[PDB]
Amino acid sequence: NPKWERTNLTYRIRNYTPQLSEAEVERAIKDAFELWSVASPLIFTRISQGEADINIAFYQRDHGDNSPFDGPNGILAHAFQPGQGIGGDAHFDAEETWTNTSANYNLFLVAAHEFGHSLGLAHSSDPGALMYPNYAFRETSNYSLPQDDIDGIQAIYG
Ligand SMILES: CC(C)C[C@H](C(=O)NO)C(=O)N[C@@H](CC(=O)O)C(=O)NCc1ccccc1
Ligand SMILES: [Ca+2]
Ligand SMILES: [Ca+2]
Ligand SMILES: [Zn+2]
Ligand SMILES: [Zn+2]
Repeated sequence: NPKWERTNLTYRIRNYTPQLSEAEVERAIKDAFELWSVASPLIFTRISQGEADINIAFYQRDHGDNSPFDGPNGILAHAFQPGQGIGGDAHFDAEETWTNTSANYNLFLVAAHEFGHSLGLAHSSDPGALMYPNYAFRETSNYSLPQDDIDGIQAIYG
């Protein structure tokens, strides 16, 4: 079971999507990390350049990691489990319609999901869990981590 042996982790948004403003992209990512932060001992710090533990980027089709995106819809994003280098990093399919709304696909929800993987969780079979394999929109204002996911991170760290 890979896990980070450190609690203050850094992240870097290497690039953006034109769909949303840069403040909106940064807010989606910030709040997505807060979710896990309030149920665990992890603290996330944003760096603007440099080698962060978790890199966040928007890429298209082939992007040098042997797991290419597939265009609009289908696979939305992917993350790597805790570890060195590529470990912990998260990529979003630049070919998607990324939103701030109920319209497909909400960057905050997808981000929150990916970060679970970046922290070491696997997919849940509970349809109400964030770590459930398929995307579903849920209200995001005042969003809080479903109980199955809390169980999940707590079982890893504490
Ligand atoms: C390539 C594998 C790793 C699948 C990938 C994934 O789980 N990202 O971690 C993914 O793109 N899953 C899609 C599945 C789909 O087409 O619906 C998804 O919606 N991921 C994001 C998601 C899942 C559950 C809740 C919120 C967001
Ligand atoms: Ca896709
Ligand atoms: Ca990394
Ligand atoms: Zn990738
Ligand atoms: Zn997933």
